[PDB]
Amino acid sequence: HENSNSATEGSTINYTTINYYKDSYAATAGKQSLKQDPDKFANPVKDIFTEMAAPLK
Amino acid sequence: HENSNSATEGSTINYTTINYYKDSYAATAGKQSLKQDPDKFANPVKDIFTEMAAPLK
Amino acid sequence: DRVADVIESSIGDSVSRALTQALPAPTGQNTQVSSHRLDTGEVPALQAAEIGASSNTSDESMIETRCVLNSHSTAETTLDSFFSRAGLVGEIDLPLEGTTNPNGYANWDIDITGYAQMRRKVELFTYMRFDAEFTFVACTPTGQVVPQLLQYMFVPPGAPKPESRESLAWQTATNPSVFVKLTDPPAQVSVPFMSPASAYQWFYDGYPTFGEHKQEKDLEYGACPNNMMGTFSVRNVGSSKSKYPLVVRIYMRMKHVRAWIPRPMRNQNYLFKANPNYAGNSIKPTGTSRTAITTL
Amino acid sequence: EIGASSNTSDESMIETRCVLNSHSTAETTLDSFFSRAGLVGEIDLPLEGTTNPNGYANWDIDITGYAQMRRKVELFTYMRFDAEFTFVACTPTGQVVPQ
Amino acid sequence: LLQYMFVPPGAPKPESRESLAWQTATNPSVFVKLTDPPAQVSVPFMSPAS
Amino acid sequence: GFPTEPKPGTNQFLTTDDGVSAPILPNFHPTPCIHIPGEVRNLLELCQVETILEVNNVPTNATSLMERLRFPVSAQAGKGELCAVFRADPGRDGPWQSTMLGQLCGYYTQWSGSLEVTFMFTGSFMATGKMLIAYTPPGGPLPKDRATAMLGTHVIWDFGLQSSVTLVIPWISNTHYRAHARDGVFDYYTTGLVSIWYQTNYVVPIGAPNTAYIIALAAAQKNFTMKLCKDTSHILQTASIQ
Amino acid sequence: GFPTEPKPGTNQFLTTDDGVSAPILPNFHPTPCIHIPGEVRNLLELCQVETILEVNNVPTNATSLMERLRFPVSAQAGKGELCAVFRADPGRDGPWQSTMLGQLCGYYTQWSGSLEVTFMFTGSFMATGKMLIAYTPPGGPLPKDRATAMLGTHVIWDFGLQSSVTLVIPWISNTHYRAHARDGVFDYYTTGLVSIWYQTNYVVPIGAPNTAYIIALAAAQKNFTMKLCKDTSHILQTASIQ
Amino acid sequence: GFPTEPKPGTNQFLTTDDGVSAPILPNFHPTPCIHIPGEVRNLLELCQV
Amino acid sequence: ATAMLGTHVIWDFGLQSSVTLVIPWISNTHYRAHARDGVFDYYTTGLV
Amino acid sequence: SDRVAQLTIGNSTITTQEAANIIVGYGEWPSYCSDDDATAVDKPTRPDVSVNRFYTLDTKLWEKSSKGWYWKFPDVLTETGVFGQNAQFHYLYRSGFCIHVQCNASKFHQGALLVAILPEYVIGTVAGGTGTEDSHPPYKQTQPGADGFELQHPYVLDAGIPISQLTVCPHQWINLRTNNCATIIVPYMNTLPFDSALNHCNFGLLVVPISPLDFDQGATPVIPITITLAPMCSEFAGLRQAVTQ
Ligand SMILES: Cc1cc(CCCCCCCOc2ccc(C3=NCCO3)cc2)on1
Ligand SMILES: Cc1cc(CCCCCCCOc2ccc(C3=NCCO3)cc2)on1
Repeated sequence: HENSNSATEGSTINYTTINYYKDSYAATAGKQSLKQDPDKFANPVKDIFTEMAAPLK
Repeated sequence: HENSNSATEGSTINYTTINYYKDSYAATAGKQSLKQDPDKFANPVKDIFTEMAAPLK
Repeated sequence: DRVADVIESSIGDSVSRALTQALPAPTGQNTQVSSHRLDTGEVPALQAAEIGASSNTSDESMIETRCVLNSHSTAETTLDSFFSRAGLVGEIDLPLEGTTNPNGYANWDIDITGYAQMRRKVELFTYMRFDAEFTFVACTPTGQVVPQLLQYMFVPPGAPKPESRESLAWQTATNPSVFVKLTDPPAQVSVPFMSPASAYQWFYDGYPTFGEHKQEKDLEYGACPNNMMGTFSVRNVGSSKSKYPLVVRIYMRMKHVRAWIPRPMRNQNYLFKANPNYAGNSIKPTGTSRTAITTL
Repeated sequence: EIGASSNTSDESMIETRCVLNSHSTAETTLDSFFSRAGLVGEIDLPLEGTTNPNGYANWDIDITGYAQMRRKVELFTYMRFDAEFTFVACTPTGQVVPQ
Repeated sequence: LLQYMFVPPGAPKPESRESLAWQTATNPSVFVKLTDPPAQVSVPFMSPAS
Repeated sequence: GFPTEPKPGTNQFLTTDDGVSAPILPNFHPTPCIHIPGEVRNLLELCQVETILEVNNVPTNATSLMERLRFPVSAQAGKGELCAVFRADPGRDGPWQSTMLGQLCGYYTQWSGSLEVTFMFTGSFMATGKMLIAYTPPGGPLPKDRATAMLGTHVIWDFGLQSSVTLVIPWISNTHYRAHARDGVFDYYTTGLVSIWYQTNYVVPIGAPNTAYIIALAAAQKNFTMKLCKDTSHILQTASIQ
Repeated sequence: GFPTEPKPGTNQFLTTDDGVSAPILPNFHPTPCIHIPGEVRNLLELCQVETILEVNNVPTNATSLMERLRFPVSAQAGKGELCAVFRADPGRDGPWQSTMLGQLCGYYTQWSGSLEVTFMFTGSFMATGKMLIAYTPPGGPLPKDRATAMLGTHVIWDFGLQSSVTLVIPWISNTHYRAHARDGVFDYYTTGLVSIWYQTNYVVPIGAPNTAYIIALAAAQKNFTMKLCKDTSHILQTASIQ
Repeated sequence: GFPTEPKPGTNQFLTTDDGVSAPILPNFHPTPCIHIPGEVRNLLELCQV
Repeated sequence: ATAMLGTHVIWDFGLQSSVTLVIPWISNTHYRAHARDGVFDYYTTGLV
Repeated sequence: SDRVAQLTIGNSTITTQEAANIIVGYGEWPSYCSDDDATAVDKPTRPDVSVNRFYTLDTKLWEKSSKGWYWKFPDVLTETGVFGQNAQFHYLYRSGFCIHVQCNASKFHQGALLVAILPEYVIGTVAGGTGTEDSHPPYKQTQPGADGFELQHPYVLDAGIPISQLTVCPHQWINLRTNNCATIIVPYMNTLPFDSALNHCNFGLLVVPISPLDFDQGATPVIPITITLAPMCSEFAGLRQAVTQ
C-alpha cells in the first residue's frame, strides 16, 4: 500500500495529493480544505458579547 | 504473467512492490510486514518462567 | 468508600476546553443589505479594546450597505500556499584557491536562519511542522555549467562528518547521498519531518544543558537541539584537485505545513543565525515617517 | 545464568502511568537497514601506471573490501538477497568525460 | 546558468546580479541552463480588472 | 522503451512548481504530533487581529520611538480643529506598516475587503469629549475642514465607559481587488483618507491632565482576502547573516 | 512520442532511493531457500538481548582488557560507600559501547524506550549483601552520597539464590525521542545517571574470598524503537583493506 | 525507473504546439469575470459586419 | 510574599464597600478549647 | 455582571470590581497531558491545591518614564512555594497559568498598560551598539525569576520585534479610565508534553506602558503594578533530588 509518514498525519485538514514513492512525505503539497478560526486570536474571550452590546456591563 | 524469482520467495513475510520487468527480483524493496520474535534470542529457554517468579526453583 | 473530593476532582482531564471552532471559509464573507438604524441600547461601533479582543463591528452596522456576493477565494492564504515556495537557505563555496573550503569538500551546518527572506517568513510563527523539498543548484561563480561530478551527503547528528575529500565517510553505506553532474539539472530530493520534537522551534527561550550558565556559556541561550538536524556535506568525487571552482545553492520548499503561535514580524535587520540580536545604535522605526500627524 | 534476558517490565519496577506508544518499528527492518546503496568496489583505469594500463580491469566481486558496508553485513552470519548495482564513473578529478 | 524571476508590482526589484531579492523566497523563479530546452511556464489571469 | 517526447520546460527548476521528489529516508516515521495551542490554518486568521497602528509615525529619536504608538488629543479652544490624518491604504508605506495586517500584505500583490480601525481613548475617567473620524473615498483630496470631511463616511465618537470606538473603512473600490498603492500612478489603487476632527472638545475638570492620548488598533474585516503572493519589499537586510 | 517534461532530480543517483532497474539475468531462478535457524526480522529483536556492559571501562593494558567486563564489590567498613557509576545514555561513548544495543544505536540517529540493566553477582555462595542501584533522571548531578541517590528511581538488591537483579531505566524524557547524547549541547538528550551504593555491606565467613565481582548485562525494553538511521561513527578503519 | 524511448521532436519548441506547463502561482484564483457587453466568440462574427 | 502562601484574598475597593475573609476551620482536632499563650497555644487558630 | 469578578484556586481568592472580562490564551483551557500525547512512562504527581493557587510575586512602580517589564514564566515561580519544590525535585514539568496583573489609580489619573503573553520569548542584545559584536543576554536577563526585568528597548521588545504587533498574542490592556486589572489564562504551550521548568521558559509576560501615566500634582504619585499568578493542572514526573538550575 503506502507508508503514512507525512508531517500532516492525523491532521484535521483533508488533502488530495500525488505521489510515486512508498513514503507519503514525498507526495505533492496539494490542494486542501479551507477552514478558518479567527476567534482563536481575534476573540479569545471567555464570555462572548455580540457587537450590538456594550462590551462592558 | 511474471517470473517468481526474488530472494524473498516463499518468505513468510508479505511485501508490496513495484516492477516493470518480467523478473521479480528487479522489483523495488517495498514496504512490508512488521512481525517480530524477540524470544528467539532473548528467551530461547525450554521451560518458560514468568517475571513474577524466581527463575530458579 | 471514596472521599468525594476525589470523585469530582477533575484532575486528569486530557482534553482541552476549546471555546472556538474552525468553520469553512473558501470565500470572503459576503455583505448583506443594511438599512438605517436609529435606536438606543444598541451600539455596534462602541468597543472596549482593554478586553483584548478585536472589534466585531460589521460594515452593515456602520453604514447602509448594499448586497455583495463575495466569491473571492481564500485559498492562496493557506500555510501551504504561503510557504510551499522554494527559497534560498544555503550557499556553499568550493573554490580552487582560497581559505574558505579548499581540499575539495565542505560541511554546511543545516540551518535555514542564514538568509533574511526565508527566515522572516518562518519567524512569523513560533512552531512549525513540515516536510520539505531540497533542491541543489550547482555551477561555477560565473554561473557557468561545467562537466563535474559531485556527491551530496546528508550527515545526521552523530554520524562521522567527513574530514577530507577522500574521507572514509563518503562510502555513505547508510547515510543518504546523491551523485550529480553539474550538467544534469539541479538535484532535488524529498525530506520528512525529522526531529524528536513535534515541531521545529524558531524561538527557544531557554538553555539546553542544565549547568552553571556563566558568561562564557551565554552562547547556548536559545540553542534548541531539536532543530539541529545535522550537517549537509559535499565533495567533488575524486582524489585530485577539482579543476573548476564551484558553488552550490540550497533551496528549500516546505510542504505539508502546520504552524502555531504567530509572533510579531521581524522589525530590525538580522545579524546572526539563531539569535535575535539587533543593532542597538541603529534601531529604526518599523516603517516610514512623516513630518506631522496632520499632513501626508 | 539461564541465558535469557530479564523479562522484568517497567510496571513492576515503578508505579507507571499509561502511555500509548505509536512509534513505528518500520525503520528497523532488515530491508530498511540494508537497502541503502554503499560503496563496495573501486576500479582504476589510469593512462600511465602499474595498476591497470592497457585500458581494462578485472575486479573480483567481493564486498568485503570496504569497512562501512562490510561491518553492517558482518552483523549476521547468513544473508540472502537481491541487489542493485550502480556504477559511478569519471576521472580522478571528478570530471565528466565523453568516453 | 540563468535565473528568471517574476517580480509582481510591489516586490523588491533586483538592483544587481547579487541582489538579495534573488533569494526568491516567495516570488516564482526559474533556473535554467541555456543548454536545456527553452524554459516554458504557465501563467494565470492575474489582474484586479476582469 | 515506451515512446516519449520531452517538451519545453524540461529540466527547469521552478521555485513554485509543486511536484514530487525521491524521499531520502525509506520507511522513516516522524515524531507523533502532540496537540499544541494556537494552531494557524490561514493567514487571514491573523489579518483580523488588531495591532497598533502608528498613526503618529513622526518621532525618530530612538528614545521617542514608543511615542509613535499613540497620538494626543487635548483641550482645544476653537471649533472643528484637526487632530490627525492618514492614508487608508494598508499595503502602502506609512502608519499601516506597524500593523500585522500591513506586514502580511507585503507578502501579497493584491487585496480586497473592508478595514476597521478601533481608537481607544486613554485619558482620565473624568475627561469627556466627542470626535469625528472620517473616511474619505478615492478622488476626495484631504478635507480642509470638518464641514468638508463629514461629507464622507464617518462616525462621531463619544468618550465614555466604552473606551474605544471602531471606524469601519468599507470596501469602496472600482476594482474587485487592489494592488499596493504607491504615489506614482499606482495611486490609482489608493483606498482613501482618514481624518480625525474635534466634534465638540476635550473637556476636563480642574485637577486632571489637560492632554491625553488615543491609540489606534487596526485590522481587516471578514470580507477581506488577498491574492497573488510576492515577496515583501519593506525589508531586506545588509551584511550576510553571520 | 508521448509528451513528457523531466523535472529536477533527473539523473541524480540517490543512495537511499528505492526504485527499479533492469535485471541482468532473464528467467534466472535462485537456489531454493532451505529452512535455517535463527532468522532475524527486525533489529529491535537484537536490542532486547542482554550483552555485557563494560561498566568498568577503565583498564587498557591489553592484558587486562577482560577486566572491563566486570566490576568488584568487596567487604567495606563504612556505610553507604559508592561502588560504581555510569551514564544511562546508550548511544553515548562509554560503557554502553560494549553492548550490542549501543552498537546498533550507532546506526540510528534517535531512539526511544525504557532500558534494563541486569547485574549478576558472581561471588561465593557464602557471601551475602545488599546493594542499592539508582537511576538519576536528567538534571540531577551525580549523587554525592546514597542518601541523595535514593531520592531517584532505584532498587535495593539482595544477594541470594537469584544471582542477579535487574534495574529498569524507565523512559523518562521530555521529548518523544532522543538523539545521541554527547557532552556539548547534545547533553540535552542525556538519559541520566546510574550509581551503585552499598545498602548494608558485603558480608562473608572466614574461608571465603574477601572480594568478588558483579557483571552487568544490558538491553532495551519492549517499548524501545529507533528511527532515522545514519552511519555508525564509533568506528572507521585506516589503511584500505588489503 | 519506467522504460521510455524519446523520439524526434524532443526539446523542440513549436509555437503552435498546444501542451501544458507548470503553473507559476499555486492556488491562485483570478478576479471574477463580470458581465461585459459585446463578447466575441468567433472572428466570423466580425466578417459579417 | 510570605503571607500570601497561606489562605488569602485580594480585596479591591469599589461600589461593594466590603469584602469578607473566611477563616476556614483548619484544625487537627474536631474541637478547640480556648487558646491562651502557655501550652494551650496548641489550640491556636492562626494569624490574620 | 462583567466588570466584577472573582478568581478562586487552591486557598486563594482574587477580587475585582473594574475588570475587563477574561482572556483565554488561543482559546483553550489548561488541560492535563493525554495518555497518547505523553512519553514519560512514570506515573506523575498532580499536587493539585498545594501548587495550583495564586502566588502574588511582585510589585513594580509605574512612573511617567517607565519603559515596561517582563517576566519569563515557568521560572518565575520556582523557589516559591510547594510549586517551586516540585519543580526542582522533578525533571519534567507541565502546567497552564491564570495570570492576574493588577494596578489601580483614581478617576483623575490616566494611562494604559499592555499586558501580553509572548510564548518562547527569546531575548536579544544590542550587539554592542554597532551590531558587530555577537553578545548574548545573561542568565540574569533571560531568566530573572520574580522581580522580573525592565525592558531597555520596548519598541522592539529587546528582541528586534515590533511591540506594535504584540497584540497577536493573548493580551489585555489596563486603561485606568476603564479598568484596574488584566486576567489571562494560558494553556501549556510547548512542542513537548513535558519539559524542564528550569532550563525552559514556555512564555514571557509583558507589561508595557503604551500611553504614559500622568496626573496633576497632589494626587498620590505611587501607582504600583502587582503580578499575581496561579499554575493550573500542574503535573510533574522524573523524580530525583532537588536541583536549582
Ligand atoms: C540527499 C540529501 C538531503 C539533504 C539535506 C536534508 C536537510 C533536511 C533539513 C530539515 C531542516 O529542518 C530545519 C528546522 C529548523 C532549522 C533551524 N535553524 C535555526 C534554528 O531552527 C533548520 C532546518 O542532503 N542530502
Ligand atoms: C551488468 C553487470 C552486473 C554486474 C555485477 C553483478 C554483481 C552481482 C554480485 C552479487 C554479490 O554477492 C556477494 C556475496 C558475498 C560476497 C563476499 N565477499 C567476501 C565473502 O563474501 C560478495 C558478493 O556487472 N555487470
